[PDB]
Amino acid sequence: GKSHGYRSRTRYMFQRDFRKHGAVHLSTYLKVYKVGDIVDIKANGSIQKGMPHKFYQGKTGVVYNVTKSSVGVIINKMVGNRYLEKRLNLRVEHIKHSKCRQEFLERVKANAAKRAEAKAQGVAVQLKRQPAQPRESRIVSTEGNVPQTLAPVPYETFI
Amino acid sequence: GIDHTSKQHKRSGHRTAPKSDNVYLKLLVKLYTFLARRTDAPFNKVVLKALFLSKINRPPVSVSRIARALKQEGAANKTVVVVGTVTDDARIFEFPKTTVAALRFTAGARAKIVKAGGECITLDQLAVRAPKGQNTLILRGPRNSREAVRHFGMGPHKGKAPRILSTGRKFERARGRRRSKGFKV
Amino acid sequence: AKSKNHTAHNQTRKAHRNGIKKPKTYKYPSLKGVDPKFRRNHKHALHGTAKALAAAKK
Amino acid sequence: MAHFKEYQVIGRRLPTESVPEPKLFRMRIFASNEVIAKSRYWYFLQKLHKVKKASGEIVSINQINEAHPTKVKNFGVWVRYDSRSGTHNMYKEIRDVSRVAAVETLYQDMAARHRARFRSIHILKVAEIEKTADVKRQYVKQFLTKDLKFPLPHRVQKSTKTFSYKRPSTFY
Amino acid sequence: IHEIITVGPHFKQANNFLWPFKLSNPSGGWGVPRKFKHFIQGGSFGNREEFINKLVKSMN
Amino acid sequence: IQAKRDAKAAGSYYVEAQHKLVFVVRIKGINKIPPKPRKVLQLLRLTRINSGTFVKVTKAT
RNA sequence: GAAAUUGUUGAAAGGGAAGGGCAUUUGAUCAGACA
RNA sequence: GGAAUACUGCCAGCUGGGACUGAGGACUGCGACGUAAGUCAAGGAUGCUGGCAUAAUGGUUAUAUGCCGCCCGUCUUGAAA
RNA sequence: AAAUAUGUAAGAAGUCCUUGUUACUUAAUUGAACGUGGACAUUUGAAUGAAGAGCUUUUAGUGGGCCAUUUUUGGUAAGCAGAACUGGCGAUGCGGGAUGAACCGAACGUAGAGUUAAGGUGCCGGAAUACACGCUCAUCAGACACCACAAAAGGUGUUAG
RNA sequence: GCCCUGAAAAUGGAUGGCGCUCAAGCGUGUUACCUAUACUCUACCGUCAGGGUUGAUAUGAUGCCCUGACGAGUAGGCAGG
RNA sequence: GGUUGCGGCCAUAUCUACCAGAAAGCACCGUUUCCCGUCCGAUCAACUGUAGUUAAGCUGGUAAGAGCCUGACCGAGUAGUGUAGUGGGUGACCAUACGCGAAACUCAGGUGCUGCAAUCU
Ligand SMILES: [Mg+2]
Ligand SMILES: [Mg+2]
Ligand SMILES: [Mg+2]
Ligand SMILES: [Mg+2]
Ligand SMILES: [Mg+2]
Ligand SMILES: [Mg+2]
Ligand SMILES: [Mg+2]
Ligand SMILES: [Mg+2]
Ligand SMILES: [Mg+2]
Ligand SMILES: [Mg+2]
Ligand SMILES: [Mg+2]
Ligand SMILES: [Mg+2]
Ligand SMILES: [Mg+2]
Ligand SMILES: [Mg+2]
Ligand SMILES: [Mg+2]
Ligand SMILES: [Mg+2]
Ligand SMILES: [Mg+2]
Ligand SMILES: [Mg+2]
Ligand SMILES: [Mg+2]
Ligand SMILES: [Mg+2]
Ligand SMILES: [Mg+2]
Ligand SMILES: [Mg+2]
Ligand SMILES: [Mg+2]
Ligand SMILES: [Mg+2]
Ligand SMILES: [Mg+2]
Ligand SMILES: [Mg+2]
Ligand SMILES: [Mg+2]
Ligand SMILES: [Mg+2]
Ligand SMILES: [Mg+2]
Ligand SMILES: [Mg+2]
Ligand SMILES: [Mg+2]
Ligand SMILES: [Mg+2]
Ligand SMILES: [Mg+2]
Ligand SMILES: [Mg+2]
Ligand SMILES: [Mg+2]
Ligand SMILES: [Mg+2]
Ligand SMILES: [Mg+2]
Ligand SMILES: [Mg+2]
Ligand SMILES: [Mg+2]
Ligand SMILES: [Mg+2]
Ligand SMILES: [Mg+2]
Ligand SMILES: [Mg+2]
Ligand SMILES: [Mg+2]
Ligand SMILES: [Mg+2]
Ligand SMILES: [Mg+2]
Ligand SMILES: [Mg+2]
Ligand SMILES: [Mg+2]
Ligand SMILES: [Mg+2]
Ligand SMILES: [Mg+2]
Ligand SMILES: [Mg+2]
Ligand SMILES: [Mg+2]
Ligand SMILES: [Mg+2]
Ligand SMILES: [Mg+2]
Ligand SMILES: [Mg+2]
Ligand SMILES: [Mg+2]
Ligand SMILES: [Mg+2]
Ligand SMILES: [Mg+2]
Ligand SMILES: [Mg+2]
Ligand SMILES: [Mg+2]
Ligand SMILES: [Mg+2]
Ligand SMILES: [Mg+2]
Ligand SMILES: [Mg+2]
Repeated sequence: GKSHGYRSRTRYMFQRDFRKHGAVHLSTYLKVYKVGDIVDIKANGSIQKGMPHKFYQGKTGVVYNVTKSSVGVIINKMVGNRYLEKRLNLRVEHIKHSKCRQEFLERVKANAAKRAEAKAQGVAVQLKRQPAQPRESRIVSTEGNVPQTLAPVPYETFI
Repeated sequence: GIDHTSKQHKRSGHRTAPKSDNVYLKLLVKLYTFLARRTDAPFNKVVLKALFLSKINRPPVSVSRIARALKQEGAANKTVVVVGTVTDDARIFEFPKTTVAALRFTAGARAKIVKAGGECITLDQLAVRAPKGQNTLILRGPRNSREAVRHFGMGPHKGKAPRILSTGRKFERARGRRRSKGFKV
Repeated sequence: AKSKNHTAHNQTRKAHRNGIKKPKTYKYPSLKGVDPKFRRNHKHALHGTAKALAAAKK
Repeated sequence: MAHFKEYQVIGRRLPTESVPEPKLFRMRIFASNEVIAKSRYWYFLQKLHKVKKASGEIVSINQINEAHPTKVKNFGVWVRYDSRSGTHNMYKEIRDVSRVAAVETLYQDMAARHRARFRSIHILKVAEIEKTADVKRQYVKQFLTKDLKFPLPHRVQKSTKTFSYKRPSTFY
Repeated sequence: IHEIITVGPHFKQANNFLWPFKLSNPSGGWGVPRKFKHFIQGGSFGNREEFINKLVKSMN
Repeated sequence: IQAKRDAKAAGSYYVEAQHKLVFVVRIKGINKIPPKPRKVLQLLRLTRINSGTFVKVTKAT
């Protein structure tokens, strides 16, 4: 009959990475989390306590609690036509901060500068990002670069 | 044909008249449809809808809920509008003066109100005394204090009061309500 | 008589009829499942900043 | 694919920071409109270098007109093509008055004799057989004999009324 | 029109302001035996570059 | 026009800028369409056949 | 004193069923409107 | 050397034949032409002429003709079965 | 180690400054959390769209399903049995595939003009017995997807290589 | 490549039928042409929606007027009759 | 720069073989009364820093070395794949259209970086 336990189907998911087994490097424990940090979730197969169920593997969420050896993460999991709120208790080995926001933060303080830098200058800002624009006209020179004519090849084999 | 992005022929789902059939209501509404078309004042638009409201959505405002709203900082001379009925509240002793403008004043209410030198005002009187609704305070009854809502939302771990007649122990208080009878909600 | 066993055919049509409603979000979430030592202190903490923010309109 | 045109098409890989001004390659594409011709161009470059449209740019696109459009010519044609059971290299000779006329009838031949649709054919080279007796194919050679003449026997005047009152005649 | 064709700074507002045009079918026809192949394959769909003007005009 | 000639004069090739504006026509009926294109045909306001709208060109369109 | 169903009389159509839809010829029949 | 033409495209260039439609019902708007008074093809047909004033046009009906049309109800994945 | 598919982010619930509260926490007015006061508006922080968004209560029918392309399990197979995504039939007529639940085209208020789709234009039957270049002659020729089947193997018939 | 052999079933019979052989057959190209309940323009019905209008001294305020979009349907809901 | 004590990243740090290392540090090394541990003062514990040495640990350098790391229009726009068609084919399968795009291969270049504290010709 079918089988459906808590780690079923997690063969490679909780595997270790090639030549990467053993002790977990100590930096994993000197990281510090506060509430409100966004973290990404990757189970560490060695550390069996405080493990995320396979579903939250690859998922990302907000820290909502901080305790001795773990953090509480909330994840919106969609079930049926709708999300519910699942909160996870995860040990600090199955969690890493998320760079998903770094660009944003980077961009803000980036923005806030040219914002002032050009205010104290002479207005004229423009600081929304814009999608890639189709490129402009341009002239290509032939000097040192006459076009090398090519043609399709015939059929061969070599075997 | 058209990839319809949205359901076709939807009604707005907001009332348009009172579902009432009382002339006098019908008349008041005549007033304020006029008043709300031709006077760019928000208060009239608000009042007009409130007349279409049905009994449930018109929960009673009490005279004691009124006195509190005048205890509002800087709001002691404004005139309370209530698009519903006003009821008496024996629990307050020193009810103030002012002017209440409502659909209906229960006997005790209007009594208490005038007993302190107040004034009770049909909304059409309120209309003429203050077209643009100048200096009004609209109060609203507690919609969700109806007994019926106690039972809305029922399900496990929801804390919500069974639809149940005869109550006491022996009435849904065993298995599924306590860790020592199967389980708890 | 056997009969079909299981399918999810048509199931997402249905889920989409009336949404997949985005999670909905609030400023001030619950403290549900937050450490008790924290909540306990935090309480008395707030009580204070309350009390002394009353002495501001004295 | 239609009535054909010829096209100098010239593209290059997109300029980069370490490689501004890349190498520039030409093909002479035989197609019906420019749009198809650029498409074919990319088709063959991706089958020769490491570019694709996304990573490259078209630099120019110019139709080449016949040199002497009113002179009969003997063409040698070279073609890679796909049959049902494997692919094949080929040489035919077409005798017409332009490269465009020729390439037209080529494709019509491939269609007819080897059931080869336009997708299934690469023109390899098309060029003008200059000195005769470099003409290698009977069905063309035949037309080079001197003081050539022939009848057009059993002729058929196409009628224009449904009935006729004579009884026709194929003299010519 | 100037705002459209030159893709102006206010092109979002400009463009959206126009209700999606409603053309008839082309007056010649599609010029193809079968519409739902790519242009390049002798069908009608995909980018056909400047050749869109001949069509839209037939349908206008 | 004179750019194109002036570069031809120099032996150089003149490549004009990528087009920035396109005009789209829904050329297909309403039914048997897969979901993701179906949405995009909406978001581009082409929700019925032979109707056309203008599209500003960037990657994200 | 309805219907099914039947006799008569009148009209009509009918090359292995009948009945139906759009349309008009033909026949029969009828309104309204002119002023 | 200097032309022409094809081809593709543009014109707020001119112009002919034909078909369907004529909603609206004082005025009001945007314009156009006029030096002007005016005028207009500019927020939906008017002018002129003739025919019957009737079964002419029209309804209804029967039949003929062209094309089309399987028995309804039901249960069912599926019924003319 | 892909392609497709899939979690999060793209601001006012934002970013900084000053320095209160506590019983938690620190060697520590250390920190954690929650605040008070202040500084910066819509190029306020990508695109496209939006006949608006949000929320509540109650109740029907249903809970035998089947088909298609693609992914796919069992089986020699099946118009067989069983899954995955989407589109459909069921519940739906209309044009095409003569015919036909499921293919193609296209989804229906009553109508005039126009244009088309898919599919066609010898005659049945509206529409070129059109143009063009080759191929094919069958004493069981062949003739349009789904589709109403044919294979190995052969031919000094003929065509081009 | 086309063609021919390989190629055997039971009522008489099917490229849909007649018939077609420089095709009315196969492969391919170019035009034109035919016609869906679809598309475009218009009238009319209805549904939803957004405006306007209680001013008497005439006739519906659930009304009157302007405007825009939309219209498939079993089981099933509701509504107006 | 060296070295030590504590480290971060965890082979560009490993592996094999040779050679070289001033000074300081580490090291090996002396001892068995004492705390301590063993079948064995080898390991472990204690004592000296005294009697000895760079032999080894350690550090560096060499090698058409093994491994490992980086790169490239090397292979390869290949394999695979998302979309399309009343495309081809008896089928198996296959081309084409708009996109996305590997792994092996081959060639070249490298062979620890660095944080806190003390020390040292
Ligand atoms: Mg199992
Ligand atoms: Mg290990
Ligand atoms: Mg355990
Ligand atoms: Mg009670
Ligand atoms: Mg109570
Ligand atoms: Mg079964
Ligand atoms: Mg079942
Ligand atoms: Mg030439
Ligand atoms: Mg025309
Ligand atoms: Mg025509
Ligand atoms: Mg014409
Ligand atoms: Mg066709
Ligand atoms: Mg037109
Ligand atoms: Mg748009
Ligand atoms: Mg009697
Ligand atoms: Mg009739
Ligand atoms: Mg009129
Ligand atoms: Mg009229
Ligand atoms: Mg009469
Ligand atoms: Mg008469
Ligand atoms: Mg009769
Ligand atoms: Mg009859
Ligand atoms: Mg019939
Ligand atoms: Mg039954
Ligand atoms: Mg059955
Ligand atoms: Mg039946
Ligand atoms: Mg996504
Ligand atoms: Mg998503
Ligand atoms: Mg946005
Ligand atoms: Mg918009
Ligand atoms: Mg809106
Ligand atoms: Mg329900
Ligand atoms: Mg139910
Ligand atoms: Mg049920
Ligand atoms: Mg399908
Ligand atoms: Mg059923
Ligand atoms: Mg259908
Ligand atoms: Mg039919
Ligand atoms: Mg058939
Ligand atoms: Mg299709
Ligand atoms: Mg016939
Ligand atoms: Mg005909
Ligand atoms: Mg086929
Ligand atoms: Mg054979
Ligand atoms: Mg042969
Ligand atoms: Mg046959
Ligand atoms: Mg035929
Ligand atoms: Mg043919
Ligand atoms: Mg013709
Ligand atoms: Mg119609
Ligand atoms: Mg309906
Ligand atoms: Mg509907
Ligand atoms: Mg020394
Ligand atoms: Mg001892
Ligand atoms: Mg010793
Ligand atoms: Mg020791
Ligand atoms: Mg040594
Ligand atoms: Mg050491
Ligand atoms: Mg090596
Ligand atoms: Mg693919
Ligand atoms: Mg196929
Ligand atoms: Mg292949």
